[PDB]
Amino acid sequence: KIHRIGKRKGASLKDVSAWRWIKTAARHFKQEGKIFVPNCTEIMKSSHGRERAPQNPDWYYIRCAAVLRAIYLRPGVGYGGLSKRFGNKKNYGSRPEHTVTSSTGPLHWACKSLTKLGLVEPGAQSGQRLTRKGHKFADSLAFQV
Amino acid sequence: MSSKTPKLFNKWSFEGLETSELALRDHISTTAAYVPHTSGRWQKRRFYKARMPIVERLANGLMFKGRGNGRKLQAARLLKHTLEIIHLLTDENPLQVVVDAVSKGAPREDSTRVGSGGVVRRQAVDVSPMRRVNEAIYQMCKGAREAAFRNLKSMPECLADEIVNASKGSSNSYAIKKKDEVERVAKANR
Amino acid sequence: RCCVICSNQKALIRKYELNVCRQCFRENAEHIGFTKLR
Amino acid sequence: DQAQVGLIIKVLGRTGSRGNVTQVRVRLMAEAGSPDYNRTIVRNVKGPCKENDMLSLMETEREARRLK
Amino acid sequence: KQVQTFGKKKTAIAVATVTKAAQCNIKVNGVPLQQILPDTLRAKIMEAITVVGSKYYSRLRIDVAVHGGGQVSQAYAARQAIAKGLIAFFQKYHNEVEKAALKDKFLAYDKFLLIADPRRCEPKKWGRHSARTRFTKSYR
Amino acid sequence: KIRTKTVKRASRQVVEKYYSKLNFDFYQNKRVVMDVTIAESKKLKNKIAGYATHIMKRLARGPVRGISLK
Amino acid sequence: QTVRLTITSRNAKAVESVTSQLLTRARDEKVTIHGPVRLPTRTLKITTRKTPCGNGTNTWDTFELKIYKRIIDLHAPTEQVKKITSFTMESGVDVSITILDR
RNA sequence: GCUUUUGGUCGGUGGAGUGAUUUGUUUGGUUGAUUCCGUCAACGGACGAGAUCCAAGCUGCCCAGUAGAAUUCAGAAUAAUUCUUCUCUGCGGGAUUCCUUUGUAAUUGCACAAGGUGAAAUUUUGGGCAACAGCAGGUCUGUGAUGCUCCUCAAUGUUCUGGGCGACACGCGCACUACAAUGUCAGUGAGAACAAGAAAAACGACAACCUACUUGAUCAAAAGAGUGGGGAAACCCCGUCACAUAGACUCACUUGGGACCGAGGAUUGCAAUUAUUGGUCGCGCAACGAGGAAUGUCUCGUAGGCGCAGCUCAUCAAACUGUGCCGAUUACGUCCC
Repeated sequence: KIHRIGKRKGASLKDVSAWRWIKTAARHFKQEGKIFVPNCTEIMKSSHGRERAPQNPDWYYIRCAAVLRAIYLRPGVGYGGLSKRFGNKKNYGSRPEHTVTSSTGPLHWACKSLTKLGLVEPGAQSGQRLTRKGHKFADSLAFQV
Repeated sequence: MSSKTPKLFNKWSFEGLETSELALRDHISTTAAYVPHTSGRWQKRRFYKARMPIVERLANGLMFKGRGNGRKLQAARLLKHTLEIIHLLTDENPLQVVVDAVSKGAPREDSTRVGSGGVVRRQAVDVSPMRRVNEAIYQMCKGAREAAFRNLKSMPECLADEIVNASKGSSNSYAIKKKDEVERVAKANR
Repeated sequence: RCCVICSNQKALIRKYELNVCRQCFRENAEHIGFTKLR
Repeated sequence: DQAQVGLIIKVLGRTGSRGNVTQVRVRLMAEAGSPDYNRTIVRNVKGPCKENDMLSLMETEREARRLK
Repeated sequence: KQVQTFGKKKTAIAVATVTKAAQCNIKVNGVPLQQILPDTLRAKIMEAITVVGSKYYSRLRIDVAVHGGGQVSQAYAARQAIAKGLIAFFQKYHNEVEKAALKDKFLAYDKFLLIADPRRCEPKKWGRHSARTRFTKSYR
Repeated sequence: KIRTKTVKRASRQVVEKYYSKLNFDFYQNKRVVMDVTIAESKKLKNKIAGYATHIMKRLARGPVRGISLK
Repeated sequence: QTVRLTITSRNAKAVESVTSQLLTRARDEKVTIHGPVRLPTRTLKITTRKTPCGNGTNTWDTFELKIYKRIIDLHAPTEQVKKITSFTMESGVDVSITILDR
């Protein structure tokens, strides 16, 4: 009786609990160049660190809830003011760029591919521990830590 | 009442509240509410402003000077922090402190031009109930942006610092300093 | 882009919906079926 | 203390050039076994007013508009 | 055993689906009541349930379809669909009295649902800037 | 709120010519209007039906200009 | 061959004056017809400054259209549609329709 | 366009005046209203107002295969059924001063208010329209729309005619707009949600418009290229905001100006010598740190903030036109300016 998002608040959770599971597990893929900015009109360095480390499960929970998408639709989740913009009104646009590489990661490793979403959907199960296992001092009930 | 009738800011006590000053007492909002953000046609009519929780009224009056401002939801965040700092500073229902901080804030009496046609002339004029309500909240939070502008080491505390003080009547609050200094322009003129 | 009713190529002409009526103005040129409402 | 809390009996009218202050007849609010009314002292109020307003007067027993 | 209902604010449309069960909790537009992110909306969207009968009345399985407004007007779209949604039942599946108790307790609460409180942004006009704001004069 | 002489006048022709319109009901005294009168717009009848009931009601007070055949 | 009718015309009492009336040539006769409602209405909105000149009180026109689409659906009569549409003569600017699908 | 946002204007017969002219068109009360009632040497009529209109709001009927919900049956992760709640739209309902308040005012009247019912409560709301007189108001750069009278072939005509300007740097003076300097997003890095009016295309030839998908991707970004349907109900992930995600800053001209700047590079196309840019990345040390007098415009989904298409458009929005999101304090007043 557990669904993707929907039981979870996957805002900073169902991502992050997947993240450690992506990073600590050697299994996945991080391409070489990280020196380049992921995101629309950003002169700030792509982040402090952990650049793909925000990226991947987005694409999964992007895949999962939004079913079919792509390079073009998924950056709708990549957000920016596009504001460096020089003495003009700011305007707004998304990032096609790392998209392909991002979604190649799931093109490997048990998550379906050149059309759909996923194969086994680990997301539930591997996420099924969130209400079980809290990071923040998750309250749950007096029974669960 | 098992959280049915009674209300909570998140969890907070709105029942034991009343205003101290029989002057503006019995018309000021005595709260039953959860979140200060509500939407209705707030003032369609003339005196409708006195109905809704000051909690709104503050949260409503909460952020002038709009630049990229989110107002009510950004305001309510600030009032999460503001009240909490206040009660476990003052050891009271900050619903009281704020209620107690409205009254001591505004001047009971004013001095206006009654002068005719360019002549700047004086009269002692006697402030009205909705003007101690209104001007308090208005200037009360005006102390924020001032105390809050640059030198802050103090993120939300500015709002806490002029609600705490006024509820103490202290003359440091940018709130009350105008209640007196207007009356140095009142009992002097009359 | 010289346009329909006159030599013009000025009084900048609406491309909107590819009707090019500005030459003799879409005010003078009418019966197009437009109306004046709002 | 100085708070002497009266009622508006009525709005005795608009008064003044801008639209702001309004003449009002005030019924001293305090009631005692020797009821001290004025009974009525006319006042000028600053800002909007209404039929049952509580008007605490910090400068009491002044005879208002009279002159101008 | 069902009804259905619609919430509205400005353009925002909430639609209340209705299913029956007495143990159950409600999803947000797409996501459960508890977990909706801006706290300060939650306790509002608690008001439908909490205020008036918290528990004695409705745990009913309920889902809502909310499209046509930005985030907050979609939080006001919602709750109305619930209060509307709930009041629907006790007319169809219950007595006037149980209804009459509830909708009164709303009426005193506010216009939780009396209506969408119809207010729609004004059309921009003429050379007037936005609405009612005029292109500004100079050298006047 | 103030009724043009057109509302005023036509409504005086109805009350002069119809005592079918009796009850102080705006709603009854309205549904007799629109069938009998063509003003081509609703508001006219809505105005007319509103003033037509003022006239009738007031007749019970005393006489009114455009006096009845009574 | 279930056929389809798209009636696109502006003017008052044309879009109505065919589909409402003139399908009762088929509607109440041997044909069996599937009525839906007309699709939504459009407005084609151009706004031009009223002044031929430069000088103005900065005033603008707004000119509009309305285009009225009606969809009306069928089973398959053979050669009757050629007779169906041709029954009724009355309108102007209204649209004739030849459609096949499914 | 303006006088002109207001409520004004005109005549016939009659009356007063030698006459220009005047009465009608008024004291008074009320209304946004020359709007009403009353009074009346005027009586009966014409315009303007109103009302018709247009869109927005609640609603009926029709209706869905180019709208989208309910349910059961089986399947992954603890495809059959019936419908109109949601959407579509033509024509209709609804609103009226309707009860109430011995209310204000008042034997009449015309009405007003606080309150009630209702989606809406007082020209419901935002507009379009709009008299009569005028202005040497603007246009001879809109137009085979036009009077003169200048030009008429090394032309003031024409040139997909060639090149240059219209746009230049004395910080000059001025109007309107965009940026913003904070710890109230505040700067930025990620993450969660959700919107709406609107557009899209080619003939005297054998597709030139958009956009979704996925390759460009063993290595920047924007690019390149191939496939796919749309003639428009092909589309819905816009930022403001939400985030405590335990993120980074951190008594400062600065982890906030994006100006000036020289180097590469992709792009529209006859040609870009700055066309332009999620293009990089250097310059930051250019002002700048709540703005002197003076000045702008509005009152409820309103200002303000935010942003999106459209129009021009081969290429370019700090412009305008329109849509939507966030959403305010102050007066419900006076005539002082």
